[PDB]
Amino acid sequence: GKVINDPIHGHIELHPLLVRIIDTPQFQRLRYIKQLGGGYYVFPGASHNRFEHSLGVGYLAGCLVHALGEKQPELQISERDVLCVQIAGLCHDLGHGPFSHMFDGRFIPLARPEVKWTHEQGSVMMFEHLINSNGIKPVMEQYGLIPEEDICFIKEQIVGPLLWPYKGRPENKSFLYEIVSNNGIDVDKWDYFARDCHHLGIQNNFDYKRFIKFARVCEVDNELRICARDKEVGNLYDMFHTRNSLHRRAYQHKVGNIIDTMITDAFLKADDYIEITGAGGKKYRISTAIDDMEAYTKLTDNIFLEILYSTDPKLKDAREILKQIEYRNLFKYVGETQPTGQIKIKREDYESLPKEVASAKPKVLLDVKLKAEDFIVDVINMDAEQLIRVYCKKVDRKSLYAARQYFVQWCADRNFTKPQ
Amino acid sequence: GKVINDPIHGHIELHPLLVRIIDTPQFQRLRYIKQLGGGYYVFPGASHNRFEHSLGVGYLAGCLVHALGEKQPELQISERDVLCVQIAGLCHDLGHGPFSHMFDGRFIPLARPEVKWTHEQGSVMMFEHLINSNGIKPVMEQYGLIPEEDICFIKEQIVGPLWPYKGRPENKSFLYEIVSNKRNGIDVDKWDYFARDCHHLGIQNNFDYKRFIKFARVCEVDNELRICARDKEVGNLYDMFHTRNSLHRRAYQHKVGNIIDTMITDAFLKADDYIEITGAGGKKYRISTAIDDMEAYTKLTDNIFLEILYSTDPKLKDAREILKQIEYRNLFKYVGETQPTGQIKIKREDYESLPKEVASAKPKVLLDVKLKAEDFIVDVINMDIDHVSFYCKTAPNRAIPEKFAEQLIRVYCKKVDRKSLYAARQYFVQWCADRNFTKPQD
Ligand SMILES: [Zn+2]
Ligand SMILES: [Zn+2]
Repeated sequence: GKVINDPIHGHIELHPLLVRIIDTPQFQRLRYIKQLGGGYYVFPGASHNRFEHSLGVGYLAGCLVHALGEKQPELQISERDVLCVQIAGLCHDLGHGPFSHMFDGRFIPLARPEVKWTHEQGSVMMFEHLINSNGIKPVMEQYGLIPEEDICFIKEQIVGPLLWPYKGRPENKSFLYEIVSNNGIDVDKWDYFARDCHHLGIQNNFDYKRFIKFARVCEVDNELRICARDKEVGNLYDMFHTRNSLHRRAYQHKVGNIIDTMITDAFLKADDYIEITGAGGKKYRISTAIDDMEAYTKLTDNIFLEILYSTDPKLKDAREILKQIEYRNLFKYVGETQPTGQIKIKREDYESLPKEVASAKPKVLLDVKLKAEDFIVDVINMDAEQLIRVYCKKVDRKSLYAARQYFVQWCADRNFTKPQ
Repeated sequence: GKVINDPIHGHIELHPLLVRIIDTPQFQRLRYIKQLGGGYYVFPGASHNRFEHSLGVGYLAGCLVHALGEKQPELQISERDVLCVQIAGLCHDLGHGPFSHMFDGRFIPLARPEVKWTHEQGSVMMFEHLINSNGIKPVMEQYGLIPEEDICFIKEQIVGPLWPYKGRPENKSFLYEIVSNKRNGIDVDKWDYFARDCHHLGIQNNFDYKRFIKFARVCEVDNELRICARDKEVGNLYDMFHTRNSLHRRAYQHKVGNIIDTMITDAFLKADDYIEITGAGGKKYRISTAIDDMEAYTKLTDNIFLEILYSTDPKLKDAREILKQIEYRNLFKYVGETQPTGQIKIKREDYESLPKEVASAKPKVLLDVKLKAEDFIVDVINMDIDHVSFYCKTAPNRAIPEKFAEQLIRVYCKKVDRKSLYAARQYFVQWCADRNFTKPQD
């Protein structure tokens, strides 16, 4: 049993079972993955990592579930349920890789387009690896938990299911599944909204303690849901204003997103040569460490500096891109487009995108002809739901003018909105 | 030109010459050195690094020197002066090593007791290395700086020295109290890290630095021009000293935080024969010798912690297992604290000898368990209105708590079983008596 002091939430009280889960290599790993990935290179206040965010989610999940239980004792929320919701909140982000959403949002689709990987699935596998490598099951049993049922409950809270599709808890407790990851209103967003604003200097006027006070479980369409009070909607709209401010000012920051693609580019040029030893001694690459949780345990933002400090000549190309970040010679912005309709470019097809741009035939024939390797195509998703930006690695005014020509034509070819 | 958004100071406008100093590998290296060292392992909000703090000192040094310049043209503060004071503020911490004060405060004294190293000497050497590796001298001249004098002025502002300085004459005495004031203890460096640390630690800081800068003036105090605060800022100054006191007592001197610093140092010492950092000309350096070559030093950051932790080399297993104790939270055990009240203080050159002294103390009641030097950690904790001069608004040209102990000594034990901890306490009590240090409290 411990208290951890956090600048966002103050004193965070942790049950002994939560402390045993936290003080493992699988959890402490999150200290080395920056929350905003490459955003730190734009926002110096944004040095925070997934670890303290995870503590905050575990704390918030516990407060909300405990407050529901005290106000409504008929829900039959047990102290076993509370701990399991806290574990899910603590562990929901175990699966993130180097630079957070850059890794599963961009790097893995570009290195292995045929593989389906999410950080959430990663959190389930890391959670299983954490449980199994630290003898956590006996400590769960020691504190009232029933491992087989509750471990499944925790995983379903993180990833969802595989008519009532959940096995960890029955349908009369369906509201427990809305706490950690939802409506789009869960305690995970509460923590990172507040924490990101604190680190970015952005005012945040959503008050989570007030939403907890007035949370109750009601029935809607013969289903139990967490609902807020009547006139408490204003606090709600303040949360959505903070969501949009954060998305507009930080998450979609043009230079932030460029730098992430540069880091990804360096990881790709390094993926053949970095070795990470996993289970039994087997060796893995950055792109295959997701296949072995012992190797994944050792895959963090440190990969950036392993490349940057390396001397192997084979890592020269990767190294040179990171060096371009330090000297601030970044890829150059070409323009932005959106797919019309409800069409979404799928992660599977990211790698094909630069080729399509280089295959466009700009009407006027430009002096400079560019190759698919000179183009970056950055697909920015939100949950306008998809934006597409193109950057060019060639800096000369000549290549940049040509790069815009390929980009403009490519949008027409796919009938995307025309660049402005 | 460029602008950087910072949560403490808001928009930080950066002159193009500062931008060119910042966008170098020597400066960006500060992104990989945590401000509080091992404190992050006790305070999850304290993920911040020396990079963002150095931007803030650069910013604050500029605001103060510009404010004095605009309100007191008689001081002849040039736009060249402002830039030099900004550069010094930006570059004053370039010399920190992995985990900041742990590195020069503890690791180098224990690894090379014969060397005299400070991060401030490091900052000068790294600043020089930054200048010459990135062609900064021409960019200086392009903006009106005279490199030979101005580089000297910048270095003296960082490291220190009748008038002993050569970068500026004595009539600009006051420029040397902006970035680093050892005499007074009130500089813009502390203003940033007070505000920044409180922000990441959730400690309220009532010191309002902008208001203090607004009312700062240069006045002659005993034949020297010195920066002075308006007399009505005494309440704001109280708030600064209360913040200083809170930070030292709750954070800088935290018991678990300091134990973790010694564990990391212990791991570096166990790894030091086996890590190699490639310096200039391809020559190989170690964690402890990377200070002798700024090319190797550029690549020595907190990364070394994970290099050790993720290693598979059987030669790094001992170092690696210490770092794993941190992750499992099986830390060294606190034994007690003492102070050398009324005695000569312990010096860096003697840190290495302390564990053998403790283990050699002869507790008069013989005990079962015998402990050796290697089971003991001896952690020496140094802390450093005395000379703060005021002025009144009517005569604007004529000048007008609970002191923390100078040196604290804590002892930790690596044996965790409880008979050994009892024995460690007996050795420690006897050692304090042997050295006429204060008797430890229960
Ligand atoms: Zn999260
Ligand atoms: Zn500093």
